[PDB]
Amino acid sequence: EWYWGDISREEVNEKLRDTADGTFLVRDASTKDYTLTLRKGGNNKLIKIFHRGFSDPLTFKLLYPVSKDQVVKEDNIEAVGKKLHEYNTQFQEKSREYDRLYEEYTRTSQEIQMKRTAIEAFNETIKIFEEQCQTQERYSKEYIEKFKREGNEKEIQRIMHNYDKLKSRISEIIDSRRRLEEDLKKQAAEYREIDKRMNSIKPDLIQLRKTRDQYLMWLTQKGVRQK
Amino acid sequence: PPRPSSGELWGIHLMPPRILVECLLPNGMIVTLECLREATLITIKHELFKEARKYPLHQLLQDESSYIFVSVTQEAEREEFFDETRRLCDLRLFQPFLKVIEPVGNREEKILNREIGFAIGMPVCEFDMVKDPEVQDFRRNILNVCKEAVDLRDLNSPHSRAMYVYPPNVESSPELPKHIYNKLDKGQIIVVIWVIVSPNNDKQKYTLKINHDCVPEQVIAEAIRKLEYQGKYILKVCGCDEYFLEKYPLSQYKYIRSCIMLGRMPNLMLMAKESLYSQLPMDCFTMPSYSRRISTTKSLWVINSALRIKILCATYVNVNIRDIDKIYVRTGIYHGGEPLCDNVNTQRVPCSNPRWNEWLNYDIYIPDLPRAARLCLSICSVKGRKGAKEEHCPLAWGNINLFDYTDTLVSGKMALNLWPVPHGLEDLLNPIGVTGSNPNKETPCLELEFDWFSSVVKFPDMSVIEEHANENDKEQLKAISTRDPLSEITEQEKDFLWSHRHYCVTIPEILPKLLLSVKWNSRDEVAQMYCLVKDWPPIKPEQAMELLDCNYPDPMVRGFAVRCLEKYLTDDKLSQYLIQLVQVLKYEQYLDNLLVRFLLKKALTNQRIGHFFFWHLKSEMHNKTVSQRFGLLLESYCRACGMYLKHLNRQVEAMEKLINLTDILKQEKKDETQKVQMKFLVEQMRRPDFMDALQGFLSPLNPAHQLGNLRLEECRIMSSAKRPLWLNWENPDIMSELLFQNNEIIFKNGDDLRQDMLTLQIIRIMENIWQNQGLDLRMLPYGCLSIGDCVGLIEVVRNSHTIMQIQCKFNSHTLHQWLKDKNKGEIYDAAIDLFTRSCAGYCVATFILGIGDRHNSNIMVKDDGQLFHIDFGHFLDHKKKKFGYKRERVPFVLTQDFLIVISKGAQECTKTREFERFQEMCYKAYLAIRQHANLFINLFSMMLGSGMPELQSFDDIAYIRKTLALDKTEQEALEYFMKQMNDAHHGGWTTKMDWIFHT
Ligand SMILES: Cc1nc(NC(=O)N2CCC[C@H]2C(N)=O)sc1-c1ccnc(C(C)(C)C(F)(F)F)c1
Repeated sequence: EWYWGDISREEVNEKLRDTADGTFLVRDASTKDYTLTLRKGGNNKLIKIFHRGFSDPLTFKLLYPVSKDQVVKEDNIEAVGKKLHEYNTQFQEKSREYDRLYEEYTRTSQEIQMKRTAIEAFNETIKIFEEQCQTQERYSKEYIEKFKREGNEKEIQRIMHNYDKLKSRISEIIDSRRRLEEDLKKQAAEYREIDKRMNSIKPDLIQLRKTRDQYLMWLTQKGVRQK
Repeated sequence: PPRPSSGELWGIHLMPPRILVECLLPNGMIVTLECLREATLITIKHELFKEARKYPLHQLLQDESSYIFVSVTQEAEREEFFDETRRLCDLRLFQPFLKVIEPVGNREEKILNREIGFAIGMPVCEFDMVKDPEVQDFRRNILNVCKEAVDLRDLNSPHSRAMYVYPPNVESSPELPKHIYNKLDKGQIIVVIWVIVSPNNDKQKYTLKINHDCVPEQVIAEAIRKLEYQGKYILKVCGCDEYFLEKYPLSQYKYIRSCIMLGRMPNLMLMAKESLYSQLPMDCFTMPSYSRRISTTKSLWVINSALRIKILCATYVNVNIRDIDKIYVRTGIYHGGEPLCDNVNTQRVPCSNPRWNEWLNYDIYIPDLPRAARLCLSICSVKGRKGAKEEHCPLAWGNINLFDYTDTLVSGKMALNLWPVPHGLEDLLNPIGVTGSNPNKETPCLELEFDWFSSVVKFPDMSVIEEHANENDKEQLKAISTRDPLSEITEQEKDFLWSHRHYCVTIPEILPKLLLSVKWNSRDEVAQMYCLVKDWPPIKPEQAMELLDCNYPDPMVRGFAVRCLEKYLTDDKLSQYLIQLVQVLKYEQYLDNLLVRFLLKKALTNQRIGHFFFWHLKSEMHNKTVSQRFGLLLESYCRACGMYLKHLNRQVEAMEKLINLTDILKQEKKDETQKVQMKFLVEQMRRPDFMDALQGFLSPLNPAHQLGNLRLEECRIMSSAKRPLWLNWENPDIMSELLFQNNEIIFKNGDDLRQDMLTLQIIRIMENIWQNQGLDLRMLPYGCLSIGDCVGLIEVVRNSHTIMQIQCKFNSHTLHQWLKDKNKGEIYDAAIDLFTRSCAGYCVATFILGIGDRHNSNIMVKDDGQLFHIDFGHFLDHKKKKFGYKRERVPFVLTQDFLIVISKGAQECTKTREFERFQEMCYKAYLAIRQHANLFINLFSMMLGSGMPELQSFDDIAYIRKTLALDKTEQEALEYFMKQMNDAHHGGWTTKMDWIFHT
């Protein structure tokens, strides 16, 4: 049965979402008498049914109809209510788990970006320090030659001591970069695992909400009506 | 890239008092120098060159003055430090090292590029790297806007310079609402004009009784009386940097309008024109180097074939192989949020092997593709484990423009880096999302192949497009034109609107509905729509704004909207809707468009606009979806804003110090007590680098507010979990005692303030509608500004306390007794009236918007009785997903405590004449917003791509359609509001007559 009563345009959109051409359902007008919604070219077409159909004189293709699958399979209100409580409990727990997973996903994605920027800064720093070695080498050669021929042993040792200081600093910066690259490699793997966990929880969270909402709708239907 | 943190070194928030700095001399020597953390580069350089004499090859060193330092910053940039007055702790160094070099290249250009890079949070040199010709074309072409604005600023100097820096803060119309004009004594205002008499700067008081519509010059003329003089002076608001430089009626100036309204005395200050004119620096713009560099066919309508796209492979996906069955590529061809044909999927393939090599054929003829056509795609997962039931979920999405910025149809091979799926988005495709590849290349990369037609295919020229090539209905068109932007439009109405398209011109405001009636997948209908748009009469700016949202992607349609804004949008309204106008830039297909040119021009011709334009763009620089676009835009703004760049850099650096200080408290010092944290706070704040940066700058909440010296004894870390900083500065204005002496701001690092910013803006717009209709419902839309990723500023409302604070100082009468004690005798009635009026405004606004539930800690009351809400946090149907109930909540339920105040302590509160009057205020406020429903729906629609989780689709906006009962009659809508109030308060809400709604 394609007739769906007092359901909103947004409820129809959810029911016609990603459906094939020809999918339809007739509902009460959003306040005006009945609205026919037809799926055509990836869009939901609204066709009014005037009463006094939609032609010039009211002489009172639609292939697949959205019918009113029973997700709820219980006899009484007590069993339905007990099941709604179970599904709502699982839903709130899974929603809280997903929120926690999303915060860790964001934190990991942000820290990955910080580490990537720091690696580029390490690369630029190492270059500068290597350029410094090269500068020391270009100048040192002519002066080392002179002090050796002159006989100043302590002076060549001073030039050598400073060059050793420069090389040990370069080695320390290189090792700091290597350690950062390792932490990034391990965090990039942690990210993929968090993305995987979230890709598994998302479909299950959506199905759980839909079932909860269905049991809520059943309880509303069976309970005392009018407002 | 942007700085990882706001720390003084990588992995170190603060440098210790003394630090070893590795200094790299130009002779190849390395000197380790122990430096004080706050030491300037001139000091460090002098200390280094003295020490360098004790090292070999010192003879190769030129004079100390011949060199500057260079180092790697936390942005991975090699920065040359030309400004040697800067402190070591403020250099944003990656590591404690400095390299000694001789200054080379264009010094002036390098200095300005550094200043721009600092303001924007990214080095400008990163833009020169970018290979995309659209990017390089934007950087060059936008400079015409920069040039146009700067010339227009120096055109009538110094008045035009004064009008730029200090624009008139005026209302959109000089017309006075009834209740406001009646507050005047026969259309006359009593104003106090102050004069700073030199040489001892004494304050002289002059009380003037003049007409409200008296232009500033006329106000001066009267001050003289109580010839030569009238023209040599200017008026300024006492206590702030707001000036009356334009010939507007005095009452049209917001400060004066607000003074009449509040029954307050306007305190103005008269000063000489030259005293301000001299202080204005002559702004100079210079053409950048990139504007002087050597850079680096068939029609669509003749291509006789249907649309087809090949999906090759994806590098990878992050899925648990045991949880998902298959993966596939979902695609769609969109014009805005509307598909132009049915979505097409590839075949399902294993999770471990993302390879399709499939041509997807689309139900669209290539010549029928509109100009704004886009390919929207995603990699989806499918889980089919229960019955025949399947769960489809997106893994990563990406969108591309089918035509580039030069009107070229996409061809050949293309690699697209996909984006993570936004939190809460369950739709398989993301058509509202930005276009282009993810700059992060460590993401799934989808390989695509577009068709080749033995040449370059170009969208037809406008001349080609203008090919021509061919009583009760009047009431129906008037009815359709008055409906809300999200109201249902039937196919019969679409056909009806398209049939009467030439007559639609008589009712110009029908254009948005007519554009949705067009078949965008037909070149015959679009060409006809284009001819109508060209000659379409201009619509109101508030109506034109709708044509800038994600539903109207057509460049001609968007072009029409911009022209209406250029001609009719006032600076007042542009400042009011700036948040929305910055956001709709994200929907633009290209970097260069008419909207970006219009906004940049306005930002560069009015500093009030420029200030918020800069901060709204800056606040999103962390977001990679808009980072490049906003960075390029901010660069062009900073290059031409003149002297304001220096004021903005002072705000940026003060904010960075606050981010760093709060990061320390929230990270390293998290487990320490409030007492220990407070000791660290006072000590750190007293350092010269902190005192220099946090004193003497402009408030980012209001640039007319000067932040002088800090009142450290009033600064504190608040008890909340995110460690908010309560800050207090002196107002250094010479007449601060007449406005406020203390400027108090809460700095919060940790919460997303974007939703609160939007709610506070909506509240301000509602209050303005109410005032302009004779409804004095006083709201308190306090200042709130997001300055970055979950970081922002909140304006403190002084002399206000939460309900809980009042109660803890109880029974249902405590609140009323408290107000009685604060407002004794003859001022009591005014307090009750203000509480009642403010209650009514908050009751209606919160019900319409569906904000987070009110309680004693998020409701505040001022000493004078003004009630207001704080911490909005949530809005719209935020409880729908969580509990699945279909209801419109009443977040602000007026409990007995509120009813006792309104009724002045009466036994039966709801039976009073006070409550009847309160109800009437609510009813009138509600209907006034309902009448302006289009504006609010449009404001929310312009925010859909903002990334706020509670505003993701047009279906989220549907909530306001329900609270405003837009599908019902005005009478039914009022009955609905009353029923909602009666259900929430358990009766008490009445009206006059049920059948016709006549008293
Ligand atoms: C507009 C405003 N005005 C205030 N004023 C006072 O708190 N006062 C003013 C008097 C003393 C003090 C008090 N009541 O104790 S608090 C406030 C406010 C607005 C919005 N959010 C907040 C917080 C605390 C949730 C945030 F975001 F900062 F963390 C505060």
